[PDB]
Amino acid sequence: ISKEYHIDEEVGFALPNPQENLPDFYNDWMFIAKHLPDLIESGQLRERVEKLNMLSIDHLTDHKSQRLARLVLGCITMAYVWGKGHGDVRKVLPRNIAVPYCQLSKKLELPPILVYADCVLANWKKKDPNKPLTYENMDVLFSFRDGDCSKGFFLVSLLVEIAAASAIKVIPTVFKAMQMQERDTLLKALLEIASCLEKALQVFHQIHDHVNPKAFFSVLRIYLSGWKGNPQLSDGLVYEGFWEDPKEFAGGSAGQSSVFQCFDVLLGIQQTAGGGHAAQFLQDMRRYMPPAHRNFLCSLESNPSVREFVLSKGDAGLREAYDACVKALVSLRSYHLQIVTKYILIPASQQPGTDLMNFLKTVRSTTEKSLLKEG
Amino acid sequence: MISKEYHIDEEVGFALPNPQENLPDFYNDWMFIAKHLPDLIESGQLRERVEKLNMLSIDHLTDHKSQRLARLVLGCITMAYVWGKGHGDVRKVLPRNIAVPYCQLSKKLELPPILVYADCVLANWKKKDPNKPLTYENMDVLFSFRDGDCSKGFFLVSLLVEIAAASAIKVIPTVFKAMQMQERDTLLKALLEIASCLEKALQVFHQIHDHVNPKAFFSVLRIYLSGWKGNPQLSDGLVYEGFWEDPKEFAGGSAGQSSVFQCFDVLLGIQQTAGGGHAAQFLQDMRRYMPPAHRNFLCSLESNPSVREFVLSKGDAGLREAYDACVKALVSLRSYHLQIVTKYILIPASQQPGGTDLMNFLKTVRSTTEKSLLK
Ligand SMILES: CC[C@@H](NC(=O)c1ccc(Cl)cc1)[C@H]1[C@@H]2C[C@@H](Oc3ccnc4ccccc34)C[C@@H]21
Ligand SMILES: CC[C@@H](NC(=O)c1ccc(Cl)cc1)[C@H]1[C@@H]2C[C@@H](Oc3ccnc4ccccc34)C[C@@H]21
Repeated sequence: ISKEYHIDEEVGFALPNPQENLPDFYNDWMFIAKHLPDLIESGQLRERVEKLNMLSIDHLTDHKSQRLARLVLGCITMAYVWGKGHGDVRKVLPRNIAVPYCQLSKKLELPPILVYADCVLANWKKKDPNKPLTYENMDVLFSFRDGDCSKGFFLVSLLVEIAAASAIKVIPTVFKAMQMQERDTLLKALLEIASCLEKALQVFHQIHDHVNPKAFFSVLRIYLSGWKGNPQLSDGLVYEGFWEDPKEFAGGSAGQSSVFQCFDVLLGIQQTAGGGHAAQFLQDMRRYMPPAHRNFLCSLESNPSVREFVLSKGDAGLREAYDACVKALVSLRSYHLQIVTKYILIPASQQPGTDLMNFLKTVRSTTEKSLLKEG
Repeated sequence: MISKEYHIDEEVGFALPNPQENLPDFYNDWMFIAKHLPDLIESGQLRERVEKLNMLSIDHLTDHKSQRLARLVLGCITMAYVWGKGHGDVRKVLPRNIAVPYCQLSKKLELPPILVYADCVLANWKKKDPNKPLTYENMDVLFSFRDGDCSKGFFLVSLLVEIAAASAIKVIPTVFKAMQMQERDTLLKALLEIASCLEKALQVFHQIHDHVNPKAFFSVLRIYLSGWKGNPQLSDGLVYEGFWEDPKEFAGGSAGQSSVFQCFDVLLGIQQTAGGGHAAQFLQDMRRYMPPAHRNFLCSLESNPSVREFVLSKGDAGLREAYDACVKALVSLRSYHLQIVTKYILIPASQQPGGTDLMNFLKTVRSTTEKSLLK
């Protein structure tokens, strides 16, 4: 894989060893971002952001410091917009934060809202660098509220991204085997991908130890929410000093994960084909991924179809191995639907989530229908 | 210099070189209807003739050129059938005999089952005399809808603009090689060469006034190019009988489906698809209405390093001037397009007892182009 796609041998689409501290110049951003639970509870978040001077982004020289700054400002933005998460909202992001956040956003080519790539892919650290990438040796950099289970939700997502990284590095082998007409290597490679996505499902299981349904639904979900098709901000958000009209941007989503999409693309499971809402949504989320990763996806599409290759050969072993990859994705979707019932639907029904359920039902359905032989 | 997998011709660029006029005998029934659309629509014979067709297999369309002609054929028939005489009586259902093969062929070519720019411009032409050049006077379209519809003018002037732009497309490898090799003089020359062709392409655009009449365009041709995405006349889309039980929405023909309309923006790092705006949304969506080879090309352009960041980093007035000349030439093309939309859509509409949408789209594209100036 070309290093120009920003994919790591070890952590895959995750930003390897993200930067924790910014330059001292940015101490005022860092303070607020580091103390969102405390500032929100004390009712001083909106006051502190308003007392900020407009800082230059020019001292953010490298990619990682720029990415750290995006996480910092995106979390501050979510805290500023949503407040205590009980309906009192702001519809104007002040210039002192809005301007540099948008400057930095345009430069990195992400929209100025917190995305998956901020709060999962850049939002982590090893505790001891020598010790391996395990939950106990890891931690998130930023959270919204005390008891929000943001560490669990984000790190468990990150660990799935990492798990899937072992499959990602096999992708080159697949197209090379196709180009070379090397059937045995193709078979071996597809089995290895299947094996890696199976492992990734076991990593997904860890969620239950680190996230409870009430804390996620009643708190965390709120702070990840966006302002595209949201009654609370019908027309979107005003980035004072940068854009004159309010702009709409979608909130965080698993559809923003590149591993959530790349294996569908690999296997010719045409998730973005046809006019359907799920397809549209999945394509739209490419623009919420970093450009290099967005580029990885559409360049996978430009390569020849693994599916048509496999369909044409009259080779049961190849078909089995292709199906094993597909089956593994079905399993990941099914497990996700279970997680959506426990963490969204049930909590919702108790008060005096369905779109995500149906979205995932469609994604699972499309995945399952791309099997060559039934699972 | 440009890979053949991207289906770009050196002479005609994104246009299908030397398009096919006649399909196999097996499809004489498709061809009779398509070649006589003016007579069959006016006389109200069109719909019955389509209705009495037998469902032909797409297996006998062997080569890409014949496969593309067949789309041009079925696409026009589909618009005729849907819109009829263009007076408001429409068909919410496309019959299985035509719909099944059109959908099967569409899936095969990775295009949606609706007439697109690549059908009715890039594949809808012939030379009168092969020995004489690619000029309006030596050329003809293959299919029109109605008498007096100016489809010759509208389609061929679009094609000639595509062809004029082809001169610049072949310089794209020079640009990327020059960056990689750190060849400043080559890059300057290359950018100036690109700006020269886009300036030329603007003068080719001026011909539209000689061959196209506002009334005829607005009241006749525009109706046959309309699709069924966000259209009050088919609110749920069209039923493709036999293929889907539910009606699917698809957008009508558009300049945003032209690959040259998009590719130089990408080249020059103008982020027309950035932000969550409507114009950016549309341009991305229209990539899936381009032939997949051309869709891929735009994707590989995106994935290459930024010409804009290169010119900006270098601190070189000459390079900046040569880059700005390319941007200035794109601005002029959008400005000219807007004047045409005023003449051909806005004014006619004012006299009649989504022109504003197309104007706003173009205004957003022009604005974004202007903002990429360096001076
Ligand atoms: C708490 C965990 C949950 N996380 C989120 O939903 C999430 C949502 C918004 C944000 Cl801002 C951050 C995280 C879960 C991760 C891993 C999950 O992986 C996958 C699911 C389904 N299919 C797949 C096919 C291939 C590869 C991975 C897949 C998606 C997502
Ligand atoms: C009647 C002509 C007009 N045609 C159409 O709008 C048209 C619309 C729908 C269909 Cl089904 C067929 C044609 C015009 C062509 C060439 C026009 O080129 C360009 C405009 C603006 N900017 C540009 C920047 C770079 C390169 C080309 C550009 C676009 C479009």
